[PDB]
Order: sequence, then structure tokens, then C-alpha cells
Amino acid sequence: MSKRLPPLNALRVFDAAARHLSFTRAAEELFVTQAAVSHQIKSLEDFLGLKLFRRRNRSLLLTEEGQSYFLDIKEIFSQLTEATRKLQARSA
DNA sequence: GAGCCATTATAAATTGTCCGTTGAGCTTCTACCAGCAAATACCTATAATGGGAGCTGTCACGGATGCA
Repeated sequence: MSKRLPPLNALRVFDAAARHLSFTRAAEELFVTQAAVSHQIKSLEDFLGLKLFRRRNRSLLLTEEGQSYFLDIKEIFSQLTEATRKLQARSA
């Protein structure tokens, strides 16, 4: 069974969506456009089947459907960036 | 009312493709001395001096053939 992992892009914008509280401001930190955020939520939804946020006026709140899947994203990028540091540091 | 999340299109990116090289290691093909097996030559000095070798066991016409 081929292990269909989540896309390499939807995960990082998902962490900055909660911190920045705004989707437009979530794109300036990742030097991308705001339209790229909505492109990747659907592809990752194929595995989840749960909606990631609940709409609020001029605000972004947390829903339990996507909340379970927040807790298994923020540690992936932490260690891989650490991983980049280790080879780079030992190379020097 | 204006900000911000679903839609639509495209090409830049992006990752898995067709083509080649190569040191090395494994599987053939060849040959050639060793060496033993095999093959081939040569010599033997008491004396020895003419077989048939089993016939063939018989039909029996014709047409020549060669003599006398």
C-alpha cells in the first residue's frame, strides 16, 4: 500500500494560519500569494474529510474537526529544519 | 461595506523518465606441458621341408562355344 503522505506545502501554511489569525497575512511570511492557501486545503482534505476552520467576521477561530490534525503538523517542520542544520553544520 | 476564502487557467517547477559509460566480478573458451596410458617396432639360434578339407551330392533345358 503506497503511503500517500500530505503535501509538502499545505502543512506550513496551516501552522501560520492560526498564528497570524488572517489568511492574507499568512501568505506574506511564506512569500506566496493568498490564493495558494485555498488551493492546498482541498487536496489535504481528501485524507481528512474534516473542515479546517470556521468562518468568523474579521477573525479566525478553531474548530474541533481540524484541531485534531493541528497537533500532528507543527513537529514535522521543526525537526526537518533541524535536520537541514545538522548536515550543514557538520559539513562546515 | 470592504476584507477574505472558494473557484478557473496557465506555465514554471518538479520529479520521475529514455539514453549512454564503466570497473568489476562471474562464466565460457583455449591451449599446453605432465604424465601416464597406449601402440608399435624388433628378436627369439634343438629341429621342425607338398594342403587339399570338404568338397559337391548331383534340376537339366536350350543356345552357343570351342575343339578334333
